[PDB]
Amino acid sequence: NEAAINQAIELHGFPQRHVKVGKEDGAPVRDNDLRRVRTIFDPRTTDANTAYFTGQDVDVETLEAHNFDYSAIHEMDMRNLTTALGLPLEAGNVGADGLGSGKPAELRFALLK
Amino acid sequence: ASSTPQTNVDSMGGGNGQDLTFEDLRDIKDVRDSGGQVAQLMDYKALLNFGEGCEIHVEGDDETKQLVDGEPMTLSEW
Ligand SMILES: [Mg+2]
Repeated sequence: NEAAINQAIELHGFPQRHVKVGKEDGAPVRDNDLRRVRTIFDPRTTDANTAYFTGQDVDVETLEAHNFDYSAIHEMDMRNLTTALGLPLEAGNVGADGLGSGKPAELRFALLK
Repeated sequence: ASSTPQTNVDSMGGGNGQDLTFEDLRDIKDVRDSGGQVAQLMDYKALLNFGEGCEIHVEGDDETKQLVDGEPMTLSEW
């Protein structure tokens, strides 16, 4: 699950630029044409305050960072592993509501001791 | 007013030992051996019931005092 989260963050945690070229139902654009457009829009050499000027038949679409709750997956994984190893949840740098207080706290720390 | 108890006790004689097979018993071991969350909870039950340790008492222990290994012990010491 840890490896899955790292790979998922790498692909989905960051938005990515999608330049679409040519008019819809218009003239087709070939690889050698896209090489020249790639040279103009290259993220390697772009900077924060670059601006773009185009004809109407160039679209700078984007892949959004597609939201997923990796924090909750980490909390679930850590809860699984700590409980399997007989440690309290708190040992894994993860916590839970109510369980940090009162008789709920007293029981789990009694079990540990 | 009974020496042998006169009330019967629902013995499953038609079941030969008992309804518990060794396979049922060994399946309890399979759950215990498996680790993960369910085995951990039943280990917590054992620790709550029996993990805080024990003390032996004898009522009137001092009156038991006797020379055992040629030296005094009460029954609680023994
Ligand atoms: Mg054509």
